[PDB]
Amino acid sequence: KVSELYDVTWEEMRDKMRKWREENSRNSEQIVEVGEELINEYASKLGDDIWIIYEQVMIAALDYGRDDLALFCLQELRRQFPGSHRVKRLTGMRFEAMERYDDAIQLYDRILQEDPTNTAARKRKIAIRKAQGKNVEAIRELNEYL
Amino acid sequence: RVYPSKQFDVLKDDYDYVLISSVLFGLVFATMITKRLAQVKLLNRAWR
Amino acid sequence: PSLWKGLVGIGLFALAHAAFSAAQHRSYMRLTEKEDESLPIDIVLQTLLAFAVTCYGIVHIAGEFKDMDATSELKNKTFDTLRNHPSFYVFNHRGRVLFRP
Amino acid sequence: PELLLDSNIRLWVVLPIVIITFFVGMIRHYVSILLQSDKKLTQEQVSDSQVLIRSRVLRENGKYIPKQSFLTRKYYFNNPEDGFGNVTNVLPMILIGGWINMTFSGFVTTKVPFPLTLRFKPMLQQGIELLTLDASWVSSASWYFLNVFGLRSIYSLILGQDNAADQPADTNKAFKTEWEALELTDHQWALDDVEEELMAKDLHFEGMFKKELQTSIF
Amino acid sequence: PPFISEAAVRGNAAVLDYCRTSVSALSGATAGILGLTGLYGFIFYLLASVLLSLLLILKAGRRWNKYFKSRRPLFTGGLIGGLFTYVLFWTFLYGMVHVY
Repeated sequence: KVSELYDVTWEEMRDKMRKWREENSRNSEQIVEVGEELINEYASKLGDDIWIIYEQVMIAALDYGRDDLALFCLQELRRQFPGSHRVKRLTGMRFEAMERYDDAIQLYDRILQEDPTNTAARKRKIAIRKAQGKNVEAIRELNEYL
Repeated sequence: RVYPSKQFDVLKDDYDYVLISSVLFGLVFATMITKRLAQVKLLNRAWR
Repeated sequence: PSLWKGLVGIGLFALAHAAFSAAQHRSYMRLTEKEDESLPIDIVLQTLLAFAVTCYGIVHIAGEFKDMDATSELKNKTFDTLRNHPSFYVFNHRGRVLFRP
Repeated sequence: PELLLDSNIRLWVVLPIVIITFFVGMIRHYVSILLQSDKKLTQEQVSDSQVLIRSRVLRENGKYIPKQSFLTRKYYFNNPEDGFGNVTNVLPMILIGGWINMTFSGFVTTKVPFPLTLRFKPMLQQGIELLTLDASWVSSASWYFLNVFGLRSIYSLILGQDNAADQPADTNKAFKTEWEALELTDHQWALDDVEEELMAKDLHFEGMFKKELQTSIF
Repeated sequence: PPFISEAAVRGNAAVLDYCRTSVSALSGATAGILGLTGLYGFIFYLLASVLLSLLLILKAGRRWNKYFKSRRPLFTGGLIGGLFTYVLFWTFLYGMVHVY
């Protein structure tokens, strides 16, 4: 996008991505457009700022129906951080984005078994319940979590 | 010549420059290594 | 912009040069054993000017103030970005169908 | 002045003390960060803490909701609920002071530019053995301690926040304390006369239609 | 203001502390360089402090009530540690220059 309908430095792109991160904007197309270029052409420039961008771009690409970039980002994140719990959550989200709910449920149950005081797994299970139209079960589980 | 008060005015003739340089370099190296280790630990703790 | 860094660097360099000049003058004077205590005026002017310039430059880079009113940054916030919950995202909609079904 | 000093002592005894103390402080800060702590809490502890915070927030800000809801929440919380590491921080300072006293003491270091009394002399001249020397002249150990004490602000400035320097109990007790504190609070609505305050003056529609509507990103 | 945000006031306090510490250190350095000694030099310190406050006004400008409740912290804020740093740098540079 640099010298392509716009004239901005990599710092400007980083600041725009950070601002889009602070307020929960869900414009997936623009986020993907900026993020793929930032990952490709300026990977070495960002010392330690690329992991949060990886996560954001993976989520946006999953929202945009483009799974190759999501798989690439997930592979990079898994290689960098072995055995982390956020990467497992991202893998579960990728699984459930392809209508494979049993694997995501077992993954989240494994996460909860490893760490009982985790919050994101319960929220993702509630999201899985909501995705199938089961409103009453989702409301009950959210009430229990609250 | 005599010094009644152990010559408090002139630096001693047995000063070890090499030890001073070595300890300074070691302090700098330890500072750098500890900074790197602390930064990596914070980054790894942030990402669980 | 970035000119204040250059200004403060120039001020620090000038102060260091004045310090070296004063030290050299004192060392020379102690040789001749003159008890007149002659401090050149140009050195005083240079060091005072450098100190003033450096302080003025460094007062402009400490940052910027922010309003203490809690309801000041929400004047532009809208409900479009307030209803988005990243923890409860679901990817079952028509966005997948529209882009490469 | 009174004494004539060798420039070599200035070049080789003054600066190393400052460099050593500066980098020792930095190393102490980084090491303290490296092994600060590792704490784990069970679910009941965090749940009870969140409940206590919620009760405190209710007590503090119940004046922004209708009184019926406030008293409905106050009927709750009363019947059902409330009633049912350093060794490296300090020891290296003394160790480094002793090592510096061992390997550096024995000569005049510098002089303060303001007159002092005889009370200052026993503190600033630990190493020298003179008798009638003025109290302005300092030894090496006193200079080291002065340099150590005069760097807190520099550490706070050049480094994040403040470091690199020296300076519930029972759930039932907290439940009872909050129960007793909440019992004497009464609702005082803050929206009784909001309309009259609004009607006093026209709305502030100034400085809202400046600039231009955004077209795209950047 | 009925509602106050702690982050803004803490940031303003941090900025003020940064300015005070840096100006105190620089004033001590230049006082040491000038060779001033005794209570006379102390006067210079006070003068320097005043200068700092004046610049802060130009940084605050008008509508200062948004940032601070009163100018008293802006004027008499942090005159303890700054003095210690001032005297330390004064002694250091005076020993470095006029002695030897």
